[PDB]
Amino acid sequence: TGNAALDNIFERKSVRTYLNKGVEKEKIDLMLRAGMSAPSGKDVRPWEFVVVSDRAKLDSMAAALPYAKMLTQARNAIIVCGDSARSFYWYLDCSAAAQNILLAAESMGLGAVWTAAYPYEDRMEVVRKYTHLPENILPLCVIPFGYPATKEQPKQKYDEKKIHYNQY
Amino acid sequence: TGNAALDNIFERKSVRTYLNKGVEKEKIDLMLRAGMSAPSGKDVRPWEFVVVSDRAKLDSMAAALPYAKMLTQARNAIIVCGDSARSFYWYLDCSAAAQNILLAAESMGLGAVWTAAYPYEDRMEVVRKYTHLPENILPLCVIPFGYPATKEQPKQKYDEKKIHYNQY
Ligand SMILES: Cc1cc2nc3c(=O)[nH]c(=O)nc-3n(C[C@H](O)[C@H](O)[C@H](O)COP(=O)(O)O)c2cc1C
Ligand SMILES: Cc1cc2nc3c(=O)[nH]c(=O)nc-3n(C[C@H](O)[C@H](O)[C@H](O)COP(=O)(O)O)c2cc1C
Ligand SMILES: [Cl-]
Ligand SMILES: [Cl-]
Repeated sequence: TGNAALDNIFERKSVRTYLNKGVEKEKIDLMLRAGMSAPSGKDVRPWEFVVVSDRAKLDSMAAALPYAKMLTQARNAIIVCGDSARSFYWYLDCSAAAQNILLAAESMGLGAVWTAAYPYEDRMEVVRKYTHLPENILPLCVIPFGYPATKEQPKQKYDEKKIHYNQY
Repeated sequence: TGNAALDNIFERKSVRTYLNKGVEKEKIDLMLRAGMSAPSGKDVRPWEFVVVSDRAKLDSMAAALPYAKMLTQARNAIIVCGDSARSFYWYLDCSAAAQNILLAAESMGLGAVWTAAYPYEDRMEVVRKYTHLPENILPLCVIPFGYPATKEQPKQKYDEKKIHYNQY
């Protein structure tokens, strides 16, 4: 009883190197629409997305973020943020939004990777500085994306030991 | 440039009423496999899933949880938990896992809803009591699921105001 949605979920992987080529505007638009389709605590919809295409900002962030060095080879990144003034579920909602973005990327032949901003205060401040985020808008993650430079197998993470019936 | 993965992301909605009929074992297995395919900070894979099919536990949880009353009409629920001893990203990883489970459910003609345990300490204690969770294993959410009782339109959440280019 498999299907294409499940295949995409199983196929998704973190891609950290990209070809030097742009990404179609229509694909970026669909990734954002995917992000906004996430579930949301009390249906607040606290997400805010910053689409970064400025070479200098991308490179400046790369230098300052410890595990987002691949920003220097990405043409674009989506910064998934939450309006913490509107919801204390923001980082949960925004994690579901981010996962939709990653799934969307995979489904359109792109590669992407979740790089943490939250929970690291210093990283969040980097992102705030370069994208001019109001104080209440907190960055969950920076998602570089592009066409993969080197296709890879997805990870096979199934682990029966992590399934518990009725009690632990 | 749409596709079936994006359609499923757009179609997913919270379903809170279910027909009185069981769910195929193969579907439940695929939902769990979907959950385990989530991305994970440092690839820790801190998720733990409790599949609850015991009528009494389901009903006892329903009584004690303020916004999971639909457990009394669900045959089963998946409790998404994180091993907080293994990862301080647990609630982010597990939110991505939960979103995969919801997407998987939708793709196989099922309905599901994320009901919060975390961040509410009292709810987390309810779940801990009934599923015997070790202290380090923290419950993110309780996901009742089933065949929908009343099909509904998905929510159309696209909001151009939540897209920012380069700076806020
Ligand atoms: C973090 C989180 C917590 C939620 N908590 C509950 C809950 O306790 N009970 C419930 O019925 N729905 C809960 N929901 C479901 C939301 O109400 C639902 O996602 C929102 O109304 C948007 O509707 P949709 O999922 O149909 O798109 C939760 C969703 C999220 C993301
Ligand atoms: C909460 C979270 C934070 C992450 N942080 C980073 C990061 O800062 N840099 C990075 O390259 N990858 C990061 N990752 C990606 C993970 O390393 C990746 O999901 C994991 O290795 C599993 O690989 P997969 O995504 O290919 O299945 C993060 C993932 C999650 C869920
Ligand atoms: Cl696997
Ligand atoms: Cl929409």
